[PDB]
Amino acid sequence: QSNAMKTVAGKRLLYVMAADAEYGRHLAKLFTPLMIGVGPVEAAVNLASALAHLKLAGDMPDLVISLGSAGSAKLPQAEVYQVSSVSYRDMDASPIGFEKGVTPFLDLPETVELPFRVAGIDTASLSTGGNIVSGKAYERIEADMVDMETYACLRACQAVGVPLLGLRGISDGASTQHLHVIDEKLAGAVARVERAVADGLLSPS
Amino acid sequence: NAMKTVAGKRLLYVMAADAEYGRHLAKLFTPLMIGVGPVEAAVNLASALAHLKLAGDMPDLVISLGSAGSAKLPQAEVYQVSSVSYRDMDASPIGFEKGVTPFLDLPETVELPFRVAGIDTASLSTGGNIVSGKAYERIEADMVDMETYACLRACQAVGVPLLGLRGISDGASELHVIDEKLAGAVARVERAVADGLLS
Ligand SMILES: Nc1ncnc2[nH]cnc12
Ligand SMILES: Nc1ncnc2[nH]cnc12
Repeated sequence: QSNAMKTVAGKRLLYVMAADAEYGRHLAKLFTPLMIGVGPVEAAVNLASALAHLKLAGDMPDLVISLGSAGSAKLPQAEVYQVSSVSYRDMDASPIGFEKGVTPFLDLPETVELPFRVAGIDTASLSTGGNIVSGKAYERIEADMVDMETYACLRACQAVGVPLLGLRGISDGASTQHLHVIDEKLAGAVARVERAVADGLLSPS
Repeated sequence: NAMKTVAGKRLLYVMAADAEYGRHLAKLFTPLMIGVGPVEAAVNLASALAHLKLAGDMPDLVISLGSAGSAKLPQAEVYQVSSVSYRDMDASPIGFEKGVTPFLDLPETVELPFRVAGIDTASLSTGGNIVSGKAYERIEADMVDMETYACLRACQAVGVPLLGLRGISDGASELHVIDEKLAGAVARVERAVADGLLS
């Protein structure tokens, strides 16, 4: 698309979202998201294509932000969290001798740390899978919260060398349309991230 | 590069790891290494296809081959893929049919375009997990792999047809011979292409 890119303090940011349901009025003020589709395969295919188009066009983003909703039985409902680490729960190679969650012939740990921490936002570990998690298990999930996209976004970003930052509001898992609150709290978090970008969020030392 | 030309039609062979690729296959083609699992496959193939599209070029067919598990079909035999489903997809709690991706218009089971004479056919299920023992019971497809559905969506995104091929490694009530049988299947497929299968 390339018209969906937002420039903040000389840096180019790309926001990606799964479905239009999560995209509300408050977020609409901040940016225009690339619609990434639903699930790990849709997310991986769509984002890898977009990033490949942008790279060969020299149009590459400095930061990709994956944001949307998530479920949790652990975390307070209707609160926004930044993703500290992500894992892929659909991946089990254990019958052949691999630790659960680890992908063969790929040097990555089972839990992949995301590079960034923005002040003023809670952190949470995330699990990505093609299933919507409900009721029990849950207790089969080690991560704090669950989504269908982020890990697929990560592998796409790592493939082209762009860093990734996640943001997730909790829409369910205590037992929906609460997205109105999710959209407002997510916009508040986005404001803090863009400020952090201006403050040098992308930089070593 | 890794693409093979047959009768003026361009074929791209993709596999997960070294694995199922032996001497008999080596003589026929040099496969793209697509990685293991639906996420690795989708990212790597979408990237490769995007590089090939803007440089197009582009393939007229993508051949996804490698091993598969089955609790149903005989071991050490090769099957072309009649259809493919994504077993990790469950949207049912919010009302979608189990195995169906929201906002995509596709059935839970997606038929593949081509059938080649002289080769057994089977349905395929893909997911990030290795299916073993008791886990086979809830799987409706004849056999299971970790890649092909990801390949399918990657191919569909750029508008290229896909052909699956699978040897049975495990489950399989009663990797050496599989390499020989996949090679025999590939040969029949290439001949099939020379006969106008890609019309
Ligand atoms: N329960 C859930 N499981 C997976 N992804 C989700 N996104 C929002 N709620 C979810
Ligand atoms: N048993 C198995 N389960 C899943 N994918 C496979 N690919 C080959 N064998 C497999």
